[PDB]
Amino acid sequence: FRNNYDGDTVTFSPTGRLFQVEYALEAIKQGSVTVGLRSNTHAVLVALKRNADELSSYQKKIIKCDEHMGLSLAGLAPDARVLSNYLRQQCNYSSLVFNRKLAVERAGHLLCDKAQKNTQSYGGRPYGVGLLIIGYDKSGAHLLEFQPSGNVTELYGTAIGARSQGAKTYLERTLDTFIKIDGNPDELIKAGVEAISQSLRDESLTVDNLSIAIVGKDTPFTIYDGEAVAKYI
Amino acid sequence: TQQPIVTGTSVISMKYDNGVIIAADNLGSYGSLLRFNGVERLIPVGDNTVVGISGDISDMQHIERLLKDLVTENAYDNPLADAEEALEPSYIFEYLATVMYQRRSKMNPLWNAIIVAGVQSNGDQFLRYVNLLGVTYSSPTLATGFGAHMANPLLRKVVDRESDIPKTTVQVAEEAIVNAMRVLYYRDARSSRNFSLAIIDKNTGLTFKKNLQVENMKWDFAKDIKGYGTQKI
Repeated sequence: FRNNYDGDTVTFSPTGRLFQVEYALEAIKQGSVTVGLRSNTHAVLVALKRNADELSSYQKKIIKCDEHMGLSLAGLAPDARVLSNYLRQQCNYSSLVFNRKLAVERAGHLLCDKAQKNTQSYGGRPYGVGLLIIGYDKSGAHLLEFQPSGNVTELYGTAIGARSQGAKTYLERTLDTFIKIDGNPDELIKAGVEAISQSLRDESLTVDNLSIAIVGKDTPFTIYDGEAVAKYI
Repeated sequence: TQQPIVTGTSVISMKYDNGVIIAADNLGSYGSLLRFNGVERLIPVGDNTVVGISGDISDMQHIERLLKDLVTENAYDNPLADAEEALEPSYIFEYLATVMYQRRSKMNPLWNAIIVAGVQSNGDQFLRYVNLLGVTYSSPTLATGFGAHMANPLLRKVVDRESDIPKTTVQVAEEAIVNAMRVLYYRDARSSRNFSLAIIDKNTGLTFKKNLQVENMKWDFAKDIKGYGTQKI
């Protein structure tokens, strides 16, 4: 069984499964937790950063792609770099060649197409990281969830990483509330923090521990880390 | 490394209080042979833009094709193709600008001079030029070929600077445009009498008129001229 059909991404199991892709998805579940949630005016990202020792830094999980887009990563960081870098290039191309801010919807479509090549090609390997993408554009705020399988989905909010299910359910209830947090950045953030706290167990989210990012109407994708997230615990 | 063959002459344009107008004749000259008499050289892109092109026709025709494709491909996986993520004049222009400068830098230019006139999503008039060398600029009035020489001086007596745009009416503007067109027929050996005019107003949208003609012509005075100096009769 499995041991015969999991050797590579160019093999389908007898059930119609792609194990290498599936195995890829697992490194995500192993990663720390991050949450995304958008109102109609802003989109926030709150992600729990994970240290290695009490003597180390907390792996940076959010990346700015353009002044209007960014994402939080969950899983294999390198693959995150490779992917955000690609997102950076496509954003650049739209600005340069069309003087148009790239549509998050399109950014999504592009990421899916990139991952998919490493899920039907020999010797290649699926990406091992999930991504939460937020952005404000010509049609308001957005939040996109990307999976190495190549699947990308736009949601009012969501969470990924270990214990993600906590926050994912939390938001699923908190919806009617946060989606109405228009014109009040700090609140959405709060909502985000609360949500993120729903997938905790270790210790309470701290200064070196938390990472939040916000994008919106008159707010360029800005990264808040440590000293500045204090007011959000 | 080319040399234009079938060509089209000036394209004139100016922007007014709530829009822009642009025009060009319907001739495809082959040197001194006025060869083709039904050549539209004003290219409507969507509902908020018209791109007028002068220069080599075969390259124009190529740019027509590039423009349709630009439209086709923007519809793709774009739910907002006929709205918020529709092609704006600036997008079309920056694309074309980009191509012109790339073809010049490869030493295989698209032998044209192009004016992109239109109005943006937020209501701003848009008028800008780019040519075979990738040179681009914008002004309340713009024209290529002879029109730069003859039309600009005329069109500018109406709109000499930015502040005059809000004080200028469609009627005023269109009047100007048709006169300039008449002038050009008198002094440009490569002009034709038949032409196309188009207005892009922030309210009426895009009006495109086909089959206009130069009228009100003053030729009667030619009868009192005989000889070239000393001749009496």
